[PDB]
Amino acid sequence: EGAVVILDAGYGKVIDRRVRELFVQSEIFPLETPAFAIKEQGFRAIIISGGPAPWFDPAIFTIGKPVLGICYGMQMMNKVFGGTVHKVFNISVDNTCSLFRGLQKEEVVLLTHGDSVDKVADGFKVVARSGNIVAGIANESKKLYGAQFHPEVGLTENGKVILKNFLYDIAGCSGTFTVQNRELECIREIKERVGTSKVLVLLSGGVDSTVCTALLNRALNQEQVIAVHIDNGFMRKRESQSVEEALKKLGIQVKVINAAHSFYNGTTTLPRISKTLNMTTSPEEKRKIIGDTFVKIANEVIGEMNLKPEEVFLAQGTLRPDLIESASLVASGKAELIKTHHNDTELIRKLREEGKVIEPLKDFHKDEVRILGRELGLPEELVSRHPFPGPGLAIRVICAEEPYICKDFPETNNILKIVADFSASVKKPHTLLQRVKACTTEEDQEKLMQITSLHSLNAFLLPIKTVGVQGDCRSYSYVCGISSKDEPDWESLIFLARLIPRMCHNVNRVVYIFGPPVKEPPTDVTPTFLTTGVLSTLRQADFEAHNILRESGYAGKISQMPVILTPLHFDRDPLQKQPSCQRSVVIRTFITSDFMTGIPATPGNEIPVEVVLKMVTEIKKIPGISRIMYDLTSKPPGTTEWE
Amino acid sequence: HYEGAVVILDAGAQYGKVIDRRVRELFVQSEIFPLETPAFAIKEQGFRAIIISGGPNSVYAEDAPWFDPAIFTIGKPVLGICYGMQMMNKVFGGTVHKKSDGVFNISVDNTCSLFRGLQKEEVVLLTHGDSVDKVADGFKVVARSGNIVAGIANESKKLYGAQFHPEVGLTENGKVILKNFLYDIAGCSGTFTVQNRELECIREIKERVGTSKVLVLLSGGVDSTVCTALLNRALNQEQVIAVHIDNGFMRKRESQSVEEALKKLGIQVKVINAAHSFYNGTTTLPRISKTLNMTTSPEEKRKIIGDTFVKIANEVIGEMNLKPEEVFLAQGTLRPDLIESASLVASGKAELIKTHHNDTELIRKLREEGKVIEPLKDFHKDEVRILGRELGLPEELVSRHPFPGPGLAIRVICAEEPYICKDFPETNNILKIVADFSASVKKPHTLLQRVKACTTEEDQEKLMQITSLHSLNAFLLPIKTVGVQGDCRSYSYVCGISSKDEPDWESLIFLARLIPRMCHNVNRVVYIFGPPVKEPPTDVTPTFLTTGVLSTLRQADFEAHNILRESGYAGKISQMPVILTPLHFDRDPLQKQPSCQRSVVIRTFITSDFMTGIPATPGNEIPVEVVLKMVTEIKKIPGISRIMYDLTSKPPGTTEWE
Ligand SMILES: O=c1[nH]c(=O)c2[nH+]cn([C@@H]3O[C@H](COP(=O)(O)O)[C@@H](O)[C@H]3O)c2[nH]1
Ligand SMILES: O=c1[nH]c(=O)c2[nH+]cn([C@@H]3O[C@H](COP(=O)(O)O)[C@@H](O)[C@H]3O)c2[nH]1
Repeated sequence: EGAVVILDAGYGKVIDRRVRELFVQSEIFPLETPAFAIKEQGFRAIIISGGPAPWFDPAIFTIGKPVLGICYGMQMMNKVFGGTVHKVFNISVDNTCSLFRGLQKEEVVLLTHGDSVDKVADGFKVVARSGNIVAGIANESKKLYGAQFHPEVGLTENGKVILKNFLYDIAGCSGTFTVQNRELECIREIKERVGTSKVLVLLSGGVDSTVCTALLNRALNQEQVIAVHIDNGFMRKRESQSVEEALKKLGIQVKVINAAHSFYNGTTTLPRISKTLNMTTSPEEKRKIIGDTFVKIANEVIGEMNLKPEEVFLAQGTLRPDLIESASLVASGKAELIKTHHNDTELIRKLREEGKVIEPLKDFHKDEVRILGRELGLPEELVSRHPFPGPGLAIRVICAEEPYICKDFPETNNILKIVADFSASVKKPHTLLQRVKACTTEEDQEKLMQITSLHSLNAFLLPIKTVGVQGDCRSYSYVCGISSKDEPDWESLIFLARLIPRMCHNVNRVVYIFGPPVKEPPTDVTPTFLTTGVLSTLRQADFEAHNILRESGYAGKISQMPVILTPLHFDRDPLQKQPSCQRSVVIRTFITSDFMTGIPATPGNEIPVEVVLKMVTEIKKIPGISRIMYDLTSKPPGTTEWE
Repeated sequence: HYEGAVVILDAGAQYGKVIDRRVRELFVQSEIFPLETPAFAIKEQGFRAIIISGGPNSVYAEDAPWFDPAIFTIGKPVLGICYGMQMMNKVFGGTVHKKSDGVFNISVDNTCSLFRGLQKEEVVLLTHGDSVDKVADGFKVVARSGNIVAGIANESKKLYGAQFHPEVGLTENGKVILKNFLYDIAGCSGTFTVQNRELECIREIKERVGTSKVLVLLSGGVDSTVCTALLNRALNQEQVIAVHIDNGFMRKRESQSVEEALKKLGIQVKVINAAHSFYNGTTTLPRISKTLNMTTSPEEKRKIIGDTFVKIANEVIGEMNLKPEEVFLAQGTLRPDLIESASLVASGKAELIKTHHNDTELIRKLREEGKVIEPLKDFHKDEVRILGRELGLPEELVSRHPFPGPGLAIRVICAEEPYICKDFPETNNILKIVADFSASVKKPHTLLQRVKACTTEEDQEKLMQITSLHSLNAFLLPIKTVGVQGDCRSYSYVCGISSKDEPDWESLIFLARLIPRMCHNVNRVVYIFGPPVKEPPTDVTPTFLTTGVLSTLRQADFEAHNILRESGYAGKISQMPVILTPLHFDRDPLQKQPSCQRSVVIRTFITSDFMTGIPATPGNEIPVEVVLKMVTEIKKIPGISRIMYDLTSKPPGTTEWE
């Protein structure tokens, strides 16, 4: 009703995105959708696409609605009207055709391989040509248009113009499907669902949660929205306070629960009884404890608020909510805590089973949430923040009592010494060099020759466990460190960072260590747990790196940047027998679309060397810091986080 | 040592590998080197030409990586792409505009050597960075996009720059451009073919191996087979010892047709019939495991199979009295590693010999002594097949889809008990509402409100249409299957869907994506062929890795694959697991008939890399009628209740069901 239906035979998502970017509402339907169903719903126009015969209602062409056939859609269109078939380019277009007004006679388009029109359907006219291949057809009086190319991609340079001609000129869509209007529709639906009931929101301090809170407050009375922040003791420096301050500025008050002590001393049942969080080393155990503790506290706090419990809603900032979550997913990463089953969480269980859990942001994409936040009056600084994980800094401290050394340790280090000193090592061949040779490509070997002669590198295992993905599985295994005598050549390090995990599948990460060469890598660890002093050190480190990044103008160039503390104290004379007391900081830059794959930022490339070095300079000053390191690993085998 | 060869200096990490691929497709040898490689090294190595690339970044950046400007002056032809052109212009005293990336139609100077054979107008991928103001002296502008300089040339020193990427397909005639540079300009002859690479590879095998024997463990897969043929072609008949251990989990007569094809080419294969050894195989738990033919757990299946294989392999080397000190082991692996991950062994494809096993001393020694070689390491997947043909292997043999080490063992869902957790009834109620959405919406209750609250407006709309046009049932099946959610593997429910009417495939595929988004306790969604399933089973047919169960699946797998092959669409799918499930449908619940029949799943899969992928949609990548023939045919096999079609993509699914 003012909208446009997309029927795909395979592109639907892409057309959906382009139509949305042009401020028209776009629902995708299955190809078999009948025309009466489309007429009943009041769609203004129909878009039909598909790759290089499935059941469709030919009435989609006959019911008097404008139709755009892209590719297969164009073929269907032609076939339905009698036409036949036989058997990136600069094509010719007839800019008098409604679809093509305001284009040049010549257009760059993405043409896909497959069938091509022979007899052009009666009442239709050819309106685009690529050599002889018919690239466009049109019946103006029936407002049916076929294009062989895909205007919905960016590789078709003026595809946005074509789509505009279809939606506005031909179909008469007015361009009112904006974030502003969707926000107002969203407010109306919130008013309608909630009525006079109170709404509790569990505000974590992240972007989605804050916009959700601001949206709920905008939709409802001031007295109807209760924002509750449970501080788990693992949040960054000053960023709890500034979220409260921003929401306060908008007339929204936030109830803060200072629950740090209950998280630090958190303990739970394991799939047996866990250690307290402040004595745990296991990342899986950290997540369960924190997950289980948060929910117990949330459930209690809801209890304490003396609300009529059949007039309470619980609202979340989740963009992709689920009915049932898996505990497997809770154990390993991001997950909806309130959607999994727990003990001592009756109130939450009741809200869930009563249909009182709402996700107002479910109809918005991630970029839209930001625009939504600006519109609701939140500062741009706040809405542009990088994601920050629920368990916060807890998964950013590598905790250990003992060094991580398995029986493969000595061999792997021998392999690594060869890799780092490859050009020299080739001049004194031994058994293990031959194994390296037998497992690496001629091209890789040759590139290794150059790299290791142009620079003096050391490579070695660090006695710590980090998470990584090997095939379908998460795995905990070694970090490999590289240091150099002179300034680092970044691209060469990136290369080693890919090469080493390929050679040694027991290596999950390759990092670069800043400063002088590491002649004697530690074989011991600084004892490290989630204690208030350790968290204090990391908070200051994380703060400095993030401020430096932000002040530099480059914060938007990276998706995320975990800053990690490791139990490693470097540069002790081994014949001095001095104990391991200091810790070391990793900078883990990450660039990604979807967080399934991604790359570090290469300094000199997406981020300036100077910015990175300034981080190193500043963090070194923090008391208790041995070395700074830079994570060079891609995902896979890396992951964004270190645990 | 590199005459006839070209060197690629990549300032970044992106374009080096693409240029390398393109150059190799042009039959020229290509080496990727660091940007900072000195001119004299390039000179002494013998390279015929240099290609330099990198991205939009400024060469005037305080960051700009170091390079040896004498690379431009050693007298070898140079093609600079984007960053490379920017470097080139800077070196020879040009400048960039003070002020400040799609696909444009640009103009090109026909007479410049780089552009011979092209029309003046050309479509290219133009990058977005710095643009040439003062063109370096001795250079002429040879390509233009509006006012922007897009190409430069110095013909006398054979130096060419382009502001676009001819190495990408989206530069329509980028191949012609690279051809002009490698052939017309640099004078490469195009000797770097699979044929000549094979001859070089043979020379290298003779050299490393001498008169020593080479053992190869022939798995039956393409890589293993090509490797075996390769080694035979390089050495004597007496030198190559090919051993095929039959693990009992192979497909119908494909460890015969691989022995036969190799014998016909003069290659003898010692076959070890070890099926029974695997069936009753056992291993330590990561305590003794159960026997393979009594195991339900896929981790145990893999470890048992993996451990047994290496133990027998070691046993065979022993009985031949082959000393590791005078013998080699060869693997068909494309991407070998020195050290294998112990996790990967237990969960999927891995090099079994590059991990420590107990009681495998001869294999350990072969690895430790550097006697494991990988002939195929310098070839890509597409080249392996070409190589196999050139070695005289049959097209049907080099063309086979991958088939996992543990074979059919991970394609039988083994069970004694139904898989049922506390979430079972709740999940079934959710699925009932999903399947019956438009009718459920007409009579709304609390659970419906939970469904609307977790679904997008769009998905609800799409779901309204679907569930009014067809009458569908949806329900959990009481079995476990592997799935990947985010970073992690999971073992959880399969959801089933049946319909009164003919299946609408795109609707089912939508449902297949929706249901796992709503219910993260669900790893897969299948379509069950035939009449509606009114009363889903809550019991399972007890099922283990036993000879009769294997006989049945082997037959189902055979039929499915034959139909696929004889219809011509075999090459359109990447892999087709056929899976046996412990499920007996259509028993009248008010009668207490025991579960004794089983059901077959067709799992079509399409992928580039096996990290993500999709099922084939019947009527899309594969004809409906071909799928329906598998259904008709497989149903005839004794003991088979229903046929199912896997609708799940990866993620949340995986290729295999275990
Ligand atoms: O809320 C969260 N709870 C968690 O336990 C968790 N673990 C990882 N992450 C975030 O998810 C994204 C992917 O992280 P990985 O690449 O390490 O899997 C990145 O954005 C990570 O920060 C989490 N978020
Ligand atoms: O040699 C193997 N041993 C195994 O244990 C194994 N498990 C999966 N596969 C194959 O690997 C690819 C990925 O499948 P998944 O999506 O199930 O991980 C698919 O091609 C699978 O056939 C295996 N191969």
